[PDB]
Amino acid sequence: LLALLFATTAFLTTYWCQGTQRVPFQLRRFHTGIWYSCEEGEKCRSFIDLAPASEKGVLWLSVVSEVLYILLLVVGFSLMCLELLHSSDGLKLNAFAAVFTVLSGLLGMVAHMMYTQVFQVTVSLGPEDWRPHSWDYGWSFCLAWGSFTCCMAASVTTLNSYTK
Amino acid sequence: ILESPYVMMKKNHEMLEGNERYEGYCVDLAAEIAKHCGFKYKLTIVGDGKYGARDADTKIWNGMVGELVYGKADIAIAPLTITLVREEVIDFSKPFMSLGISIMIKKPQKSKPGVFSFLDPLAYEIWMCIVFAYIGVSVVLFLVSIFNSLWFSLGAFMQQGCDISPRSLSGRIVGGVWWFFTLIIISSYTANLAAFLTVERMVSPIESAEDLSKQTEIAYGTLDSGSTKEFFRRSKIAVFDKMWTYMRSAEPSVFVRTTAEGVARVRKSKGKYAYLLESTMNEYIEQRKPCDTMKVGGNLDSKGYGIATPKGSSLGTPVNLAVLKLSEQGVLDKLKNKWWYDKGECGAKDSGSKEKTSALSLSNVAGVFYILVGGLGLAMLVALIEFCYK
Amino acid sequence: KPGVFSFLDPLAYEIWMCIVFAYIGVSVVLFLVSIFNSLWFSLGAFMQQGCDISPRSLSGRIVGGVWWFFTLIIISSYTANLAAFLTVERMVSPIESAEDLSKQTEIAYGTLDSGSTKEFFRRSKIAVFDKMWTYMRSA
Amino acid sequence: EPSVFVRTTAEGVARVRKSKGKYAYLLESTMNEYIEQRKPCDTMKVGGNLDSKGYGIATPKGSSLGTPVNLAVLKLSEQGVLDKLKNKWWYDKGECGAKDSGSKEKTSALS
Repeated sequence: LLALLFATTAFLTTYWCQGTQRVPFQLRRFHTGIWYSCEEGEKCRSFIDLAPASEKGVLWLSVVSEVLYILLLVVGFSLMCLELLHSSDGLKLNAFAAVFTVLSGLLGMVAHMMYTQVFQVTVSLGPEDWRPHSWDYGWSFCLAWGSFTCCMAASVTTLNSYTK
Repeated sequence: ILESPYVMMKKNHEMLEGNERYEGYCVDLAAEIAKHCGFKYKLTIVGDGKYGARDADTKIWNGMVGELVYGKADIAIAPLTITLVREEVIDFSKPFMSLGISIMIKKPQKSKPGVFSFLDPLAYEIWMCIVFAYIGVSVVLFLVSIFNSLWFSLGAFMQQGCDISPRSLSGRIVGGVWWFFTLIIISSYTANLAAFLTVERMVSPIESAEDLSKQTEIAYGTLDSGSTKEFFRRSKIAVFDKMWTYMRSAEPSVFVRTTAEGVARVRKSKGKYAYLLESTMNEYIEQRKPCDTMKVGGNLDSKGYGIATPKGSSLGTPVNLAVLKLSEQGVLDKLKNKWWYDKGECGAKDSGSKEKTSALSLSNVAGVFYILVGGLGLAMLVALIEFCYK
Repeated sequence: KPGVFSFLDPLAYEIWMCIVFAYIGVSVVLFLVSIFNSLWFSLGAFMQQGCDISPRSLSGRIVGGVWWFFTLIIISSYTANLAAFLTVERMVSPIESAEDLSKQTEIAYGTLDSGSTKEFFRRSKIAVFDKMWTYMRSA
Repeated sequence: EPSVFVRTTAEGVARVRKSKGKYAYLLESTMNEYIEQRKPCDTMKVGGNLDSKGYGIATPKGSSLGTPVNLAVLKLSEQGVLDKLKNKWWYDKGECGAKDSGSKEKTSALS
């Protein structure tokens, strides 16, 4: 559950990094999300799918790796709900429950690594008018990292039930 | 005509008066002709902004030629292309500035974001040859008596001292000889990798117009009007006429309206758009900041800027004495070092003295994740067919 | 010269985080042969020190070498970057002539806004100082 | 010291070849083009010209024949006959082909 909660918190990230163009111009404070770029006067825009043209093709593959991450988490619940259907073979599907949750986070780390590969390259462009003296990552992306080890701690104890 | 760095208006041109409002290469040069030929002068600007082109119907030369043919100007010290149709109407001096059509491209920039950057210190066929040498180890391991010991050739691949050892026969020898062979290569990899992080020379993409005549990955255009568009049309050389065939068949139009539009489209297409313009101006914009554009290759043709007097004026002959005098004195190149390098916004070798890069990027490491996850899919694909063996 | 932060210079801070977050993915794959034991043998296959438990010839033998193949590039690359640091660092020499400042532009240099010193580089017919005069005029 | 100035042009070209590249030499570009096309082609031209020079057709001073010559020279340049005969007498008539300049293989790694 907690691995699923901070999975969606990555999708519900309203601030991925601060965006600072505090140039002595004047002071500027962006708060770009993972997709939707908020800023502060207070205003929030999208600014999704930026340049160039094969990093966009990365962003095609990035969204696909995001969608496949959360859907494989649901399979871990549905087979363990079939355990409670039989608790109230069994051991094969509960082993299969941790199959897809492990195969969730393996693609999902690359889904996080493709977007850091995005955010490295886009700041390396110095984005069109918003290049920050930040690049303070997350804050939910450090918490989405904690969703990965909460997939892993859930997986080691249900294969421990497989050994018995 | 107001051209950089030839004739420009000063920052205090409203403060100054007369010829003192002007500045540039030709402004210094006209004072030199006024020094050697000894005459009072007035620097005047052409009205229509034309260099002088003959009409087709009324057959009227406009521009500075129309100021010299029609007597409106006494001499033309200006950047002016000596053409044959201009030769017959006004008398040119011998050319002080030889030039031609040159290749303006972007300066190259470090960007190799993935797997190909990982494979840099060891050549692609050597990646193939090291595996083709590795597979020769396999049956030699089975000559002691194959599928098991190939992992122990991988157990002897670099590190991780293996468990099966063919104790003291010939497999012990050659199993160490291949082991002796491969440890040279990982030291040599790290020696090559450290050198590549050390120097960082930026390799130029193209040299010749024959490079752009063949490739099409980087587009290239000229101005939408001019003798440059006329030249590749008039070029009977099959190299440039193919480039003329290229730019004619370039859809959308690589021909731009202003010169800075081509320079911007060099910068905006990130080096996928090259541009062709005259060498000394291609020198000049390469000196103008941000200096991300550069000139490669020589000129495609010999041209010449020459001082123009009206035809029949005897003043051009001591001018012709003065122009060859200033060239032999080297005043031209010295003012060229002034108005391109001293008055330019970059020192071209000063930034060449400024390249002291630093710490490792992540991008060269993340391309190797694809074959790393490709093993993780191979971890699943081999394991699932084991259930078919179950 | 500083402490812990100077140790972490050739490899970036998030890459220190990403290499551990890649390292933890090895762990359950080692347990897919059947976890707590073999994670030390992923540390046994971390750089060196050839490990004792080897999942002899199945997929754990493959990917256990693939991660092993992955990580040996990085200690070479950590050494290559650190050699790239120390090579350039020992090449950075202090300025020991005006001919050094006549060529480089990384460190600016000026004089007083008035004086014979401003007159001198103007009056200097030596192309070294006149370029420095050209530099400070174009500064 | 000793004198790098040589008596004949081929003596400088030989001293380029005999000193195994420890002796460079300075001469005019189109001839430096030319000897670079002459076999064994072990000499080559690097860099641009140090100065702008010019070969021009010379008539005696006061002869009116040079003026239609001046019409003809600009005509042949605009027609590109000069470069075409330059491709003839340096690259077609040269002892090494023009595309031999591209076989100078590049910065490839680890022989």
